[PDB]
Amino acid sequence: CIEFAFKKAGIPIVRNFLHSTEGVIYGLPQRVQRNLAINYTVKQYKEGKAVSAKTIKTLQEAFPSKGD
Amino acid sequence: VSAYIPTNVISITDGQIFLETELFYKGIRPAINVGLSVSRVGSAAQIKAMKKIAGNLKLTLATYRELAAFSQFGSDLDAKTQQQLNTGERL
Amino acid sequence: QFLAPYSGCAIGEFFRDNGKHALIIYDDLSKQAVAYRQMSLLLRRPPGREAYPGDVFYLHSRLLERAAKMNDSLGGGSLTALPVIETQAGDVSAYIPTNVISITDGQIFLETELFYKGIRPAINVGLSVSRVGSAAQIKAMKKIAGNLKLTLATYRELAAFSQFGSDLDAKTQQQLNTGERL
Amino acid sequence: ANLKQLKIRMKAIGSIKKITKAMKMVAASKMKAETSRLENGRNFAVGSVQKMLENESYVQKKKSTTAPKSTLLVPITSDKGLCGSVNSSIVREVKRLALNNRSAFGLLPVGEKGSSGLSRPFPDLLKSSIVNIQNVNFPTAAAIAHQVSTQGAGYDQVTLIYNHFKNAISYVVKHQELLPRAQFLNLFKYVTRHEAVEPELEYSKNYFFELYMASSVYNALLNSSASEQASRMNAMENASKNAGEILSKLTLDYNKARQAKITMELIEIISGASI
Amino acid sequence: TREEEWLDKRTKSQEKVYFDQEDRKAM
Amino acid sequence: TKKQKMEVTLRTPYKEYLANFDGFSRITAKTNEASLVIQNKTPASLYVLPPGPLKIRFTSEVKNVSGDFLHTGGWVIVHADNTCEINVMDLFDRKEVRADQFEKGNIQDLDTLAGKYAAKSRKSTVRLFTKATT
Amino acid sequence: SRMLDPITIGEEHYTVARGVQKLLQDYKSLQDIIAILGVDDLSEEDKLVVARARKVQKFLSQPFFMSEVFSGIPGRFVNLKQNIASFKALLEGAGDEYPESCFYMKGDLEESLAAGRADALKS
Repeated sequence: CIEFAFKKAGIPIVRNFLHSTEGVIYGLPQRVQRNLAINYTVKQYKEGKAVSAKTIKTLQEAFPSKGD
Repeated sequence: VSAYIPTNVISITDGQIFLETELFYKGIRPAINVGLSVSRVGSAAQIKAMKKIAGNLKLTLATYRELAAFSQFGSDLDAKTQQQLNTGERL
Repeated sequence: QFLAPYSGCAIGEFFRDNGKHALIIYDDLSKQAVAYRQMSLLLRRPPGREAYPGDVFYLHSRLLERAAKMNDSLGGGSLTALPVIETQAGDVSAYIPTNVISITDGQIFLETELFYKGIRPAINVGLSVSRVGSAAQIKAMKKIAGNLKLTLATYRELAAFSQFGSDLDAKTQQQLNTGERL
Repeated sequence: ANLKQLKIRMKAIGSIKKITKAMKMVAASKMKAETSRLENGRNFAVGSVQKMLENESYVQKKKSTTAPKSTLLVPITSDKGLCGSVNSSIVREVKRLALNNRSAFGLLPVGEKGSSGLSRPFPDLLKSSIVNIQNVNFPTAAAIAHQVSTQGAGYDQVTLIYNHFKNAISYVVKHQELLPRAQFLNLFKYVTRHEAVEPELEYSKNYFFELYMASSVYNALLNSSASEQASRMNAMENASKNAGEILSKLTLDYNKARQAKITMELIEIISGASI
Repeated sequence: TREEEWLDKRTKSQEKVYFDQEDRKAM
Repeated sequence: TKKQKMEVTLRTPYKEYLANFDGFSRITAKTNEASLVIQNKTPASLYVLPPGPLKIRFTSEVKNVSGDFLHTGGWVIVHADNTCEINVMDLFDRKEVRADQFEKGNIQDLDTLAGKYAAKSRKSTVRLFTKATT
Repeated sequence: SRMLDPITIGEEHYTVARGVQKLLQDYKSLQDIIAILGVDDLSEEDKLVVARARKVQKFLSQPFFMSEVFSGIPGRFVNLKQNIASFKALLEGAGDEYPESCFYMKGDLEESLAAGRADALKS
């Protein structure tokens, strides 16, 4: 379900599509596989305070959720 | 220093103190270029309390001169490099 | 040291005059001019550029000019010359190099950087040139030699972007790879 | 004048011009891909939520029309240096709009140069930024839209500063204005002309908000990324040009010094031979 | 007017910083 | 005010398939609740399509497109000016499905309140895709 | 000049002197790269040095009474107190907001501000 996934859990629509394709990413052609990729970095900006790398993109990494 | 007379004197004397006009106007007075200055006697003349501290002093200054360029590069600075960069500035 | 090149050159003329083919190699030819310069300066002759006499050019001309290809009438013999010159800082703008280059047909310029990179023989095809060209090569080499020269010529132009192989578009990195084979 | 030193400095400029000329080639190669990606992803669902919302007549009647007192700025800049003057322009414009009035902008930067350049002028204002983007794609741009959504609840408006890739050699700074989630949901719940029953309004309101935010973010990144390679290529062209001019000038001085060297040494030899 | 020194310092500087972090990982 | 017979726009963040098309005669998709059909004169409405199939009829055959696609998820909007726009995360043809390649390392999941729905959707697509091939 | 030393002249004059020398000296160490490429890619702290160095360089010029026929503008006589005060305020960042053109051929720092302020008023 797409509706209750967002109601009972803070799962955005995009994250839902990602988890949906997560099981078929290998089935889809490599053209789509390269598209389904999120890799960047987030820093709390002092001279050198924090450096966080966002690469999972499915769990509570890029699209946090209440359930996690 | 590639001229005839300076080259000869350098080969005759033991050590030489290089003075830089750039360092002089940048506030570094005495404007001494430690990178080129050298002495044959070395630590053999310094006192015990000096040799111990003089050794580490040269190494610290050596690293600082290298990171001088990265300061222009900027856009990031590691924790240790920030310390070595600052530490050398104190010296 | 000043007479040895002429002495050996006379030995080669024997084969040239008799119709035979000979090869003479003058090693450290530049030292010859120094030897002649020594005799000139010690004799208090008027020194010229780099203390060399005014006829320093003529010294090498009369020597190399005796190595030639005699016609079939005299016998058809030949005498090939291969004088050697040592450049201090790879600058051919010095006095002696300009003289020998202006007298000789072509010059094979050897680089020290190429030797360090492992290009043995360290022959710089960029500066190396032959006036005779394909006329000397055999009929088999002329054809493949022409195409080979063009491929290397284009590679040296693109060599400036060798480090950027994957970044550049296609049809150019392939040419770089091909040149590496040659 | 110490020919050995001049010939060394000429060698340095030659290498700079070489590497500078090479980066220009790569700048054009990458610009080609960005242009191909931009033309394929551009105008993707842009203005869709804006169009239908405008088509919603009943919404406009009840639309809460007020001026946002506090907004959130998310400037977009490149992370790699030596990309051109596009980064300087973006950090310059946000600096002007920000230095004027302080404490009214969150200023969440994007890009190493954008965040680094604004760290010293605006301390304690910018707290986090995004950098080291591996690739530009909608899934990633959505994650960026989410981060801004979390930090946008405190501000009454959100806007993005980025370069607009209008031409291969012309990149103009363009800024979009996006309302936060809170204002969007309250405005969207009044939607009545376009039926939403397949997903219920409580869900459709939040989902279409992402589309409204990610579309603008995803579009801006492409324009900025394309302007980067475009501005970088031009920078290397101008840099390589200046490198060649200076190298040629020193060549003349090198020849002049060469003649003086021969003259100096030649006079010495004649002076000794005279006596 | 010394650009060779500028390139030389930039080389040693960035290399030292780059390999300084690599040293941490290696240790 | 009003628009022409109709115009459909199928766009993908990585490619545009139909900037504007009129030759099509009908469109059918599967929403969360049930399947719908969007054609000419369809009233204004919003829809959100899960990763299901999207079939569209063409009066004249269009090159490089088969008319039968499986999308990974998208938004659908039918404006007031008799215009519908389809925007999906990604699109591909059934012929490139490459079935039997599912569950290749991403079977593991986390036991949380959100992970429960996360797997719920992933399982739904597997059951859907298997039928989509038929 | 041998006269330049902290003990002979006021310590303030010595500090202002080294401030200008250090500013221009640091700027001189960057003119090389500034020629190859513009200052846009230059670091912020370094751009400030370059920017402020230009202002001081332009302010150094002044018209002479004897050279009034050459340039066509009246000469200027700068007192010692005005000289030290003029550069002191400029190094602190007083006239950095104004364009470098208003400091061209000016006697005192206050004169340049009047021209620089007028240039901001017209636009």
